[PDB]
Amino acid sequence: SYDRAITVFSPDGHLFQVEYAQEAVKKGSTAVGVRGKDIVVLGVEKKSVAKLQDERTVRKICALDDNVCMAFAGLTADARIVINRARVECQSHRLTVEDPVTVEYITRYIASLKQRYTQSNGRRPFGISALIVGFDFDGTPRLYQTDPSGTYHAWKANAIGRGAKSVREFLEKNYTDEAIETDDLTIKLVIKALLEVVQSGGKNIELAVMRRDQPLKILNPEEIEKYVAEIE
Amino acid sequence: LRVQPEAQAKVDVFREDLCTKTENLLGSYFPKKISELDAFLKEPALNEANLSNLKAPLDIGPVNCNEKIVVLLQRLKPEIKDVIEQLNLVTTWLQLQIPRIEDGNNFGVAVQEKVFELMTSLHTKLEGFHTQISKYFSERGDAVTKAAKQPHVGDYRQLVHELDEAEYRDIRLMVMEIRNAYAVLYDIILKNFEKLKKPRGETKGMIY
Amino acid sequence: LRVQPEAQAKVDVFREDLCTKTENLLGSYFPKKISELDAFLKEPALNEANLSNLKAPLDIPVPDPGPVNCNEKIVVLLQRLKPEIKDVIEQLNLVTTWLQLQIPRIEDGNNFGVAVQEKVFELMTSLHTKLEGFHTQISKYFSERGDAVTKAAKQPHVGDYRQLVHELDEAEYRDIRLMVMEIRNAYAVLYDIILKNFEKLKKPRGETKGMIY
Amino acid sequence: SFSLTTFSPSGKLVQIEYALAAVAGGAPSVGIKAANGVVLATEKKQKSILYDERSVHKVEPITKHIGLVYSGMGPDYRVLVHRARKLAQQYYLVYQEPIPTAQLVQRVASVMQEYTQSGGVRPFGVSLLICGWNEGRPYLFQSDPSGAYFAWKATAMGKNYVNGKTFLEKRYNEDLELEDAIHTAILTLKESFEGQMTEDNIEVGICNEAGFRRLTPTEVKDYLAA
Amino acid sequence: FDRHITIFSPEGRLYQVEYAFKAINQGGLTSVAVRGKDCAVIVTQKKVPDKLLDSSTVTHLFKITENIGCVMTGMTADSRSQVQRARYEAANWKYKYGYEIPVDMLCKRIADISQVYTQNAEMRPLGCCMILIGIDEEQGPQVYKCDPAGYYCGFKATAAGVKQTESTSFLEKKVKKKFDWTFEQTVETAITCLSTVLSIDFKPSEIEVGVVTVENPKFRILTEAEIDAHLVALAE
Amino acid sequence: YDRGVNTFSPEGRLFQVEYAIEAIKLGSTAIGIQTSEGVCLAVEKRITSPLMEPSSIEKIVEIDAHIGCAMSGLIADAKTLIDKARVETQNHWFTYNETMTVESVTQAVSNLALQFGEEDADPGAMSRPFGVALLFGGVDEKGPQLFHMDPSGTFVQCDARAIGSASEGAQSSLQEVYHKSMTLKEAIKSSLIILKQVMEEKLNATNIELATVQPGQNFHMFTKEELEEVIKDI
Amino acid sequence: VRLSGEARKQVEVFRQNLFQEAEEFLYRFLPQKIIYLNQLLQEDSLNVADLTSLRAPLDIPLPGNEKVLSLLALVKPEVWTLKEKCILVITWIQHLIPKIEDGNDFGVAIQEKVLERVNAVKTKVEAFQTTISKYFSERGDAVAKASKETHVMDYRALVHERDEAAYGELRAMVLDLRAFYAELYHIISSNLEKIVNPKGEEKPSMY
Amino acid sequence: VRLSGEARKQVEVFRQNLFQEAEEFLYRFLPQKIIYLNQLLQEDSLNVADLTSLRAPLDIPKCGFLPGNEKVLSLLALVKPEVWTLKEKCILVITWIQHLIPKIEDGNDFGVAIQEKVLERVNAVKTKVEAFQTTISKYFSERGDAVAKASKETHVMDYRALVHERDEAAYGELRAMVLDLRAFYAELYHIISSNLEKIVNPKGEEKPS
Amino acid sequence: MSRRYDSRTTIFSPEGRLYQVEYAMEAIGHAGTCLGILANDGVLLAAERRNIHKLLDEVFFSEKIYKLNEDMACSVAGITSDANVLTNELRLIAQRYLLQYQEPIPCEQLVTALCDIKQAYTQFGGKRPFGVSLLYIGWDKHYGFQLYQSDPSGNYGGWKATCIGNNSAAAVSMLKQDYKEGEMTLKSALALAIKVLNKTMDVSKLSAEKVEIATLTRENGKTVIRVLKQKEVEQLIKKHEEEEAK
Repeated sequence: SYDRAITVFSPDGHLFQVEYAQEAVKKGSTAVGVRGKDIVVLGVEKKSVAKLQDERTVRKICALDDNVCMAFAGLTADARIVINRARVECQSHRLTVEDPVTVEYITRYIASLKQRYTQSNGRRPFGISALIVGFDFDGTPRLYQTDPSGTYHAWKANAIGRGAKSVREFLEKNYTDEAIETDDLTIKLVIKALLEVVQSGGKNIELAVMRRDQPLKILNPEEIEKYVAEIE
Repeated sequence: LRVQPEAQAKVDVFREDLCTKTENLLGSYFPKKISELDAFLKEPALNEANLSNLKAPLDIGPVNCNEKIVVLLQRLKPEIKDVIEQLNLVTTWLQLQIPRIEDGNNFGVAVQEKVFELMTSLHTKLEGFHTQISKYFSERGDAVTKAAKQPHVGDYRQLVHELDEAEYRDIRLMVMEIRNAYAVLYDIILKNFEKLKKPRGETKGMIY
Repeated sequence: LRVQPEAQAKVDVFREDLCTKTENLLGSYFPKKISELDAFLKEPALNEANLSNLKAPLDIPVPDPGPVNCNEKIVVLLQRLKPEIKDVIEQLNLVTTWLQLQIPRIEDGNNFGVAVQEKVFELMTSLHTKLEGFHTQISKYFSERGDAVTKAAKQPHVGDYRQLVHELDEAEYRDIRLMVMEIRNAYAVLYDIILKNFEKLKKPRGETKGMIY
Repeated sequence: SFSLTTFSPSGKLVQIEYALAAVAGGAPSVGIKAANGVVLATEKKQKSILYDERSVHKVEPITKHIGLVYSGMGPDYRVLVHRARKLAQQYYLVYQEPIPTAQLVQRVASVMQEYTQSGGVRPFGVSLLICGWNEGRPYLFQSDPSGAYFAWKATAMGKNYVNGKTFLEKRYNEDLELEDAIHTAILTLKESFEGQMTEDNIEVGICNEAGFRRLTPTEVKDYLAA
Repeated sequence: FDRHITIFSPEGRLYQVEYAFKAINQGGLTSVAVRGKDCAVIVTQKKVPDKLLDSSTVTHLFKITENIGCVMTGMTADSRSQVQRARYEAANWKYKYGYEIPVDMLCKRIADISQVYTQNAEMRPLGCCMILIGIDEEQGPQVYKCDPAGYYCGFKATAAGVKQTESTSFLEKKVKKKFDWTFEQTVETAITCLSTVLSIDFKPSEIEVGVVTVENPKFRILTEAEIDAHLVALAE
Repeated sequence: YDRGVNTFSPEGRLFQVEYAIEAIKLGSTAIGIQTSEGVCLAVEKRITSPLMEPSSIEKIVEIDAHIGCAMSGLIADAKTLIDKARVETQNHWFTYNETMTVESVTQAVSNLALQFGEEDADPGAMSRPFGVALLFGGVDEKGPQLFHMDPSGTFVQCDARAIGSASEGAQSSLQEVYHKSMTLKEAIKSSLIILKQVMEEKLNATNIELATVQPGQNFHMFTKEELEEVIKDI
Repeated sequence: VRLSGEARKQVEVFRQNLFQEAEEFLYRFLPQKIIYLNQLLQEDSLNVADLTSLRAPLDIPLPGNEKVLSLLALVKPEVWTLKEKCILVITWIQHLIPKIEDGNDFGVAIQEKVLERVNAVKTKVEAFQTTISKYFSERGDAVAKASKETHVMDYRALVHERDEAAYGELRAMVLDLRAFYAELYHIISSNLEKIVNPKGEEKPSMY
Repeated sequence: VRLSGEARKQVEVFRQNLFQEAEEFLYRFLPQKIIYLNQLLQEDSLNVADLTSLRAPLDIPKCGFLPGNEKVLSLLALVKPEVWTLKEKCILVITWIQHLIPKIEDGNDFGVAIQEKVLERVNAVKTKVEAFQTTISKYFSERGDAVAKASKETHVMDYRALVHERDEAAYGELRAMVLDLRAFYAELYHIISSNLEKIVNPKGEEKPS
Repeated sequence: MSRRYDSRTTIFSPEGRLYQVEYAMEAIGHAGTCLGILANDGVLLAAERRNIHKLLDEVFFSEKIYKLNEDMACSVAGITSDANVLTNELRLIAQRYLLQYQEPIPCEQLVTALCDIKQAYTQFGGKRPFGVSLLYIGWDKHYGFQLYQSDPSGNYGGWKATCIGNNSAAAVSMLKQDYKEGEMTLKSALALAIKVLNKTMDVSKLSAEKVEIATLTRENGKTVIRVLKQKEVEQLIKKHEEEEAK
């Protein structure tokens, strides 16, 4: 087999391999997500295709379970492996425990994989950063972000991909108790969070929402334009 | 060292002044200055086809050279001094944009050094252009003096006629060298500017 | 660039002209000039045993209590050598041009055949440095001898002045015998450099190939 | 334990690119598919008269209806003989039938694909010509070091294959008898091979309805009449 | 890079394998073997640097099986390794197929072991060439030579070592005359070969001569006393 | 890159491990405290944005009722070690039916840290050392015990040890203020004084986390009640 | 960049019009000047190796040689004109330099190797131009020092040596000059595909 | 390329003559010239220990003829032919090694690298021989111009004091050159003889392909 | 062992990309030009043959066009050796699916199954990645007619029309211009391939032997796949032969 260390230290202590991994995270498309009041909403920009691609495989907003969904920004390659093996854990947790999955329980097992891939022999750190968001028991939503390094955080409003820091500046300034008040204001905030990094993109914004007991629902392009129609 | 919000900020203002000039030069001064040399080379005085008429006949006091060629030297000399000034302003600006020295993420620093080394070719050539012009004065002045010393050899009169053409030939070369000094330099700056002015940094890792 | 059936052929025919000339140089011109420079070096003019034979007599009487000329033999020997120098330099540049016309596009695949062309090019520039210098050396021997003869007649006192004139006569004479041996050898050297690698010099990469990888 | 084959900046495979360069530097080999049979002609060049010719043969049978030739590194071909023969027997176990030509060369080239991928193993420096007869259809295939097998009515390889293909652009016609195709391949190698032309130096074999049969030097001597 | 490990050279060569060919040549010993009509003989240089060394303790003739002899030329480190590995094969042959291994398959299996050294980059070729002899009931005397590259072929007259170039020339001169093949007179040809090349006239202890015959398929080593008889008494 | 992991230096040091201890200088400043009446550990959360929740991020977690934790540098490297540390801790009570001593906690962690290697092992082994500086406190029948651990893997009983970026001047400052019998409440005082001085941000209940362990009181995580009291009682 | 939006499009004159103007010189001007120098090489005055026939009469105890000046009248415009065309090729490569990047820089290395050879040719013709001015300086100083030389026939006769060498060098210059036109077009036209488009400008997201 | 039969013969005769000359260079020319200069060094002409008596003081003024140093001028008759000879012979050695360059291959080229190191060592000797030619022409230019300068200047005598130093510096250099020339003969012998195996046969041509 | 010669594909560039993957996309561009079209009546697939010689035979059904299963097919542009590895793995995944659910595998499921295997070598193992780009056609019970394109990095996506290999920038540009979304069907849109394959091929006089065309259409509840007759494709080219005159 192939056995050697990949990521090694540096004279300044920083990790060459891991920093280049987070660099590829920023090179990907811009994805955003927020934790609403009674709901959760995800969104990601779409590079504009010209009259070709099908939106079934292109959709970057997936669902790990009925309780928890996710989005990703980075290399599309490593994203599909995490989505598959996380859904396995969701069914394995229900197989082991009759109680449903917990957003914090599933999130840690995800980022824990990327930590294993970093320190394992011959493996590689992923170039993806995923937003794990879902509903806990009693209906309390939770939004967590992963890291190629294996850490995970908690975020009320979050933005990933290209210009993630630029949108985060719009977040911290315009995020207040006025934000994510209602299902409408939560979605309009996600749209406005994608309006800074958009250059003549227009309709390219696609949205998704999960409402209480119901599972992730994809807003139709016309339903998206309904909330996009109000800008000024 | 400590912090001096006044005296140390005067250095930052000196940098912000050069940063303000650099953007003003690229968007205004350079595009106009490069075009001014185009019409300068298209001037019919530099397009002269027959150089047999510009040969200065020597009387062998009644000693003089071609005044039209000297005027052509007097027209090119300011343009040589104008690019040297603009060459030093960019060279200083490139040095003040150098970030701190670190082992990692040093690729962008080498990119700034690669563009910086492209200026060294211009520092030497521009000084050699004006020095060569001043050398023509001594060559043509001594050729007439040697002809005035021994009134025998007629090749010194042909040597002056050659140096009369040798100047004009190198003028048209230098005019193209001066125009290429602005034009190529203006393209190199635009080729490395926009997102590579700050190649790395302001990105980090979300954690540590 | 636009495609010209004529203007582009002007370079192609110019390359094909150098191909025919190079074959005539290696096959005919070089072996012929080796034997001529061999008999020119073995010539009794350059076969003189004692270097004192070509000392140019100059009568410059030292004051005791004028006619000055050069060595007629050295001038003729230099008059014969200069055409062979002008011929070997011009033809070497044609061979150097021929190899540069055989340089294909720059790619990493099978580029070691071009690396052989680079070594052959460096060997011709080494010859070009020596051959062009010999043309300059003889031009220097003219100014150095003409000035030393003038200085010898300027101060007819020190015996080293009239001696230095005879030493430059001995110097140029042995210098001729060296430069003739150089060009005579440079024909066979360049002949052996090209002919051994001519398989990879004319064909740097295959002929026409590739698998549609 | 690591594969040394990497992608060049132009996209080419450097290790496999030099693999064929070793194949072209070997002995010439040609083949022709015409009429009811396929002929394969190779040139065996010893280093002296002190080496036995009949001891080692370049033309080797795989199964009754299939045989192979090669040009390239000798030892690398001996590995493929064991793996090709053993693969055909594993075929005969499952389907209890002789192996077809298309099925064989597929998984045989897969062995080439494995060692151009798995680490610690160099690619093959050989290129093989595949000869087979199945269900009345003659099969002439050509394999390379990379593992890509094509279909050819006729082909040339090894040394001087450019002039060998030029001969096949003319000397090769359709509706050509197998016997005339053998003498045609001899005319192809007439310019390539120099010196003394004998029946021991050239090695020829064919496959037809009766199956793959290697030719003896005595029979080749009659085929050298041209 | 290509000159160190085993990878394809830009010219198609293998330098790790070719530097091995110089390693067999580096051993400083020249070996010759000739295949006769009724016999196959091997004559190699037996070197004794110091008198403190012993004869039977250092020998270049090894027995793979009873009917197959083996001679080795190169750095002795790689010599003993192949012979033990060959005996793990020849013996295994009888455990499976139930008869003495032929010289054909013995050279094929040993080559395959050496072929892995060239194909697998983890290992290295071995610095000793192997010349295997023997006899079969069909082709009679068998003489093969296996290089570290894995190539082997029937050789009427083979040679190895520093003098291999000069040895091959004299072996051609004898065969060019259609030399009549008899047992002991062929033993001379292999001995006279090394004798004429070095221009020495070796002592009986300076050479090592193996023999195999149709009458005796079991490999034998010629006695040094019998060597002295056919050196001095017959130089003719 | 032109060097190995286990390659020795001409001065007798490891290239790998030397940069480990060199890497921990970028971590978060934290200090442990060992008192006669109990053990006290504090850590700076170092929150990079108000949207990031300081309550979810925990650099001090409960292994056993006696033993706490500490984290610095890369957070996930500590989480990997604390996971197996909590497994072997319950494996102790699963056998001997007793709480694991503070010493046996670090012995299990020191074994897991020393196993670092690449070749001649399984892919499930950790290839590179952790950039974490560990502080394991606790109180048992033997009394309060506080241990220090670095990427090397050693554990030594110490009254107080500073970790993180400020560990240089903090460890010398912890020496001066802490002496003799100084107890819990008196330790929190000098703790929050030195920490607030070295870190950039001002002291706040949500900017740092604090927890203590006593003989009679097991590991108790300080909520908004206890955190807001000790910051204004400084 | 937030640069001024005026005069920005004025660079298209030198990046396109002048860029295409340098293109017309490669496949048209350069081959036509090769045939022109061929007419200069067919001149029978370059093939004469006789000293007395080449050199002009000189009377010293001042007649010069105007036949070499007639050759210089042909050599000077031709050697000096190609220098401008080589300078235009240098700028022609400058417009084709892609933006800074790590990978796919093999096309940049091609532009560096070609432009380095152009600077070599530019230096060779520059050394020729310096030598052109040296024919009058050396010959003028030769007869000047020989004018004071009376009893010495050595140095006075050696003045004609540079007069003969002038004919052989100018013939070698024009011969090497004619090659410079073909070598300049041969190097460019070969790699022209990769010089104009050093990276085929192809970047896929996928990530 | 194409060529006739006489073309090969013109080169072959050159290959045979230069090979026989190179063979007579190592085993005849070199051992003869090593002892030749060694006898000149032991000869009382070059063995003079007193450098003060070898000087040729000249008067400082129908002016009397001022000769050069009789010792230096006579010893340069030994030095000068040996400088021209060694330079001519090294060229034949440089050229003959260049003909031994095997067909250039991109691998197994260390046999060529050996010849490259030999050529660089001979080029270093050839450069020092050319420096000896300058030294021979230096004494005539330095002594000649200065003595007349010492003749026209009667106020400054110490010009002749340097002329006395030119006599001592020359004899020191005249002996140092022939000492180095004999060393060059010894260096060319040991380098070529020890490397003769790889110079003539850089490639064994053992390639099994 | 000899880490000096280890290329370490898993190492990221300072630009944050992969060395081998970036050079893999270029190697695909050197391959032949292949295109595909998703229409209403079915899927359309056409591929040029860059190999042109008088001795070529191609006894198989097609060169760059293969049949994955009953309901699906594929094309290829890239390294020809690694294509057979991916083709076999697609046939293994599709048949192992038939074991459990006893139903034909949908189009999207079979594509994402191999792409996990493609990028698994870029994630670890040290083995070189695959330089093969594959086009996917077929029909499934739910989504129906589908057209998919794959990349050597493991990324993929749905496409209504696309092109792979040489002349990618020119063909795809010419494709979109006249492409009729959900309108122009097999009969009509088949004339576009011949029109595009003639423009993509630099050599004029497009030959039916130099190209290959295969279609897949489900009719009467049964999937039908075939390779179009060269004699008819010639007449299909005879259409394009008379198109510039009229």
